[PDB]
Amino acid sequence: GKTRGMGAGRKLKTHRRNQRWADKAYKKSHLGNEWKKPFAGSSHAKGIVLEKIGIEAKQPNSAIRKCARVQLVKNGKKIAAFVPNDGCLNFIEENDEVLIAGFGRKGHAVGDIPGVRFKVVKVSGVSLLALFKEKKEK
Amino acid sequence: KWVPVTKLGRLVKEGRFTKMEEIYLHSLPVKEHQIVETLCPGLKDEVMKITPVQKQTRAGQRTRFKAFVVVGDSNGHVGLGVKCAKEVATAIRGAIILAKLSIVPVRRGYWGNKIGLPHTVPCKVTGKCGSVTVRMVPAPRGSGIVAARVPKKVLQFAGIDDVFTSSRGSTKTLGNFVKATFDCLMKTYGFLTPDFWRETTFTKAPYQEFTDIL
Amino acid sequence: MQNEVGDMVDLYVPRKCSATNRIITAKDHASVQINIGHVDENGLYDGRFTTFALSGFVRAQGDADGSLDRLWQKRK
Amino acid sequence: HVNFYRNYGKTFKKPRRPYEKERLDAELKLVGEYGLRCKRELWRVQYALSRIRNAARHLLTLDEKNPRRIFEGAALLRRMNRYGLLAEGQDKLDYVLALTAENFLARRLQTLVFKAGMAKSIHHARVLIRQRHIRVGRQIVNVPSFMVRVESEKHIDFSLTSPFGGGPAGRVKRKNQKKAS
RNA sequence: CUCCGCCGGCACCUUAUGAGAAAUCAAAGUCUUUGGGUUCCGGGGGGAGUAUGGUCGCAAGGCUGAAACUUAAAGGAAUUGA
RNA sequence: CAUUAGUGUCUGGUAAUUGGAAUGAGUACAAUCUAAAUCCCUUAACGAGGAUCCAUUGGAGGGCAAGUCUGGUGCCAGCAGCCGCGGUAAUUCCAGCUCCAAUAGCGUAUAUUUAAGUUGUUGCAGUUAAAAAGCUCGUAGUUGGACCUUGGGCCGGCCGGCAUCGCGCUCCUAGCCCGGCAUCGUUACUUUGAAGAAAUUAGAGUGCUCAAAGCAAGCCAUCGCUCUGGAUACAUUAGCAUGGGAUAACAUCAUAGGA
Ligand SMILES: [Mg+2]
Ligand SMILES: [Mg+2]
Ligand SMILES: [Mg+2]
Ligand SMILES: [Mg+2]
Ligand SMILES: [Mg+2]
Ligand SMILES: [Mg+2]
Ligand SMILES: [Mg+2]
Ligand SMILES: [Mg+2]
Ligand SMILES: [Mg+2]
Ligand SMILES: [Mg+2]
Ligand SMILES: [Mg+2]
Ligand SMILES: [Mg+2]
Ligand SMILES: [Mg+2]
Ligand SMILES: [Mg+2]
Ligand SMILES: [Mg+2]
Ligand SMILES: [Mg+2]
Ligand SMILES: [Mg+2]
Repeated sequence: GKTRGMGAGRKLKTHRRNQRWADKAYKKSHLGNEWKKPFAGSSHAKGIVLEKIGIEAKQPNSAIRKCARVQLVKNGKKIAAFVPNDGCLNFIEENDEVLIAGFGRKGHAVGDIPGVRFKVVKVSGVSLLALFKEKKEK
Repeated sequence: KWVPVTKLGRLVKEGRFTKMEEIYLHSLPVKEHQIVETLCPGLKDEVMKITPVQKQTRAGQRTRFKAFVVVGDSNGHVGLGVKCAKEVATAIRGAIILAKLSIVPVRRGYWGNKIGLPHTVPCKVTGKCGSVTVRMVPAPRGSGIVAARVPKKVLQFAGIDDVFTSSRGSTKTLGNFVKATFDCLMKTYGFLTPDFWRETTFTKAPYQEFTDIL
Repeated sequence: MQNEVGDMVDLYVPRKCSATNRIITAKDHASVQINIGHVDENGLYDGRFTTFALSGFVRAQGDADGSLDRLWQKRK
Repeated sequence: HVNFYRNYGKTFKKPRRPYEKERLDAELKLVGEYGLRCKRELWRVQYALSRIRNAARHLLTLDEKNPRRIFEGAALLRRMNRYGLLAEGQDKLDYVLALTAENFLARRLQTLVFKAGMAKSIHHARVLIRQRHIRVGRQIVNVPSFMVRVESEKHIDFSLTSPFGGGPAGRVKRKNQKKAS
């Protein structure tokens, strides 16, 4: 059972200190490996498109998910970013600047796309939203 | 019509019972729902959930629908009925009749000051069904009902206005959540408070007052 | 119990078990109420009785018999 | 850089549960009956009410003969009476907790202009107040959420320069006269 | 050897007025009405008792013990069928 | 009337129906603002018929509010936080219409709080769901049985002041021989007080036209000036002082080296 002594404050406080490391969220935020990730603790990052690849969807689905492999400017890492909309892959060209964000779920893959946790949100300084909705052109 | 089959039903048909409190005082089992529908004029019912349950058989899976119906005038009587049937409408009808049969009193109290009409539960009360435990704590007047949709509906039909609720367990199991809330309400009258310390002056039970008629 | 302006706001003050002082709730169907008659003289019965209430707790322990035995031994 | 020291605050808060039918309908009842422009007007009244209720509950928690309870209770009750939010004989500080958002909504200059005549409607009353058309003691107020006090409720009337209680006509009333001539 | 009683053991049988997700349990009871004292230890499934560093051992191995990555369930009890 | 109708009530409305009234967005003489300008507040004259002075962002299977409508496509393209949708009758894609929520704002990414009694002191668990060390000893650590008067009364209207079988005083306070005196065990705990920056927080007052604010202002005959305000509180731990002596620590009358 729990220690209950009046003079037990050290035991309780040190015990909580030790046991908090068993919690995945605490350990994820207090261990430092987020600075080793592609974005290095950033919401967005700019990159240069290296190639367009295209990835299959997992078993219950069947489709080709069209993604662009990007190189991050700040650190030179290489990632794959989904291009969200119908026909927006044709806006992407080779060696153009692109603004990438997370997919949601904070670094964990979304939906049926295997091993992709990044999404393309801007190309050539112009939104994919404005290009898909014809508000602006590049 | 009715043609009741119980002594209580007969006494109610002859009209020698006006409220439900002379049946509550004597802990009598109410077996016919019409006894309620005369003694409680404005009783309101509501379906809270329809749930399909299935049993596996060699031919396939046989489906049945279970209905949860809370009833109550918002002036201190609530009942809860659950009924399983092959068709939603008859499950609902059976749930209404069971909910009326289950009507129980709920005592109301004051948080701090005994001004006006009673608004909260008298004191801290808890209820359990399965893994779900529901706690109800007195609240200051005008503070609303701090509860999830299911216990909020149950408490609204009870006429309680202000209460702080907390819960634990698998509340997503609506069956146990609603029955835990009902069980919490039904035991507001089972706590021994100093205003209940006065010795009881017993009264003749309805089977014994109306002996000559029966 | 009582509103602060004198009024009585509870409805149906419940009975209390005559052995344990527990409340006999509305849905406690194992409780009973006994009326034992008063024998006085010639005839040895008129409509005079003393009443005792026993809740389902006592009746289910079995201690209803002992409790009733001891509660009937009160002299008047 | 002074002027960084000027305070500011939030007046309302969004609902915890976005889409619940019961609250949605209850709120739309008020937004319609009192002619409010959007949910934010209802939510700021709720937020002010919740503030005054937390204050009242705290003072009720203490014990009487506590001079904080005494002083702040007298002040809060005076504030509630000053805006007609509380009937006479109600200075018990438990009747503050019973107070409702409908009571605050009942004191807005829109609702009072409607209730005094002068308006023929609740939306006519709003458009009437936002067009410099109504004064309170001597001043032209064009904020429909003015929250009159009970003392100044008598002196509400039309402006001395609006056509409906004042002087010269408007743009169109003159324009038709000039094209007529 | 028989009968009765009291301490102390290993257990068993019947029962909820109890507890529990239940199976069950007279201790797994005296818990939202939550506080007798104390030690160890858990925090979704994997990766993994793995890598690495330390330490003990002749050795086999023991103790201590991660991360990247991956995944929407894995799992407990009970019910109806097959 | 409610019969059998028919219309008339609060007008609920597709109604680019008809009709004037109202107004500030904009424009601008002027005055005012200001160091000089500017913006605001006043303001002459202009300035509203609904195609315009044209409201958006997200959605419509569930969670979760709102279509078993119509075209396209056919496990493709695509959507989808999660469950899932799409393989020729798509409530989920691409569009139209319609509807829904918030609204001058709304969506998305990341971090963080809540939800989370899923870090648990309050307050979680450990037979079988993750989890009692194979077993015992053992130091620190944590925890620790009962026992030594304020008990029996007076006293004035919760407490003072005494009296029972109250270890003393020279020295400070010292009633008209008289209460209420100080060093010859310490702490934790509790009570009260002092000293604690402002800004922030809470909060009293005050009609910046309301509000977010600010620290002002209000009356005079709104005439040779009157009344002014610019409170109050919280502030864990440590340190200083004050009363209490239940609870619990630590020190300790058997060498009488006692008074
Ligand atoms: Mg977690
Ligand atoms: Mg034995
Ligand atoms: Mg966890
Ligand atoms: Mg784990
Ligand atoms: Mg199994
Ligand atoms: Mg839209
Ligand atoms: Mg869409
Ligand atoms: Mg949805
Ligand atoms: Mg819906
Ligand atoms: Mg999304
Ligand atoms: Mg799935
Ligand atoms: Mg959807
Ligand atoms: Mg669509
Ligand atoms: Mg847990
Ligand atoms: Mg196992
Ligand atoms: Mg296990
Ligand atoms: Mg030790």
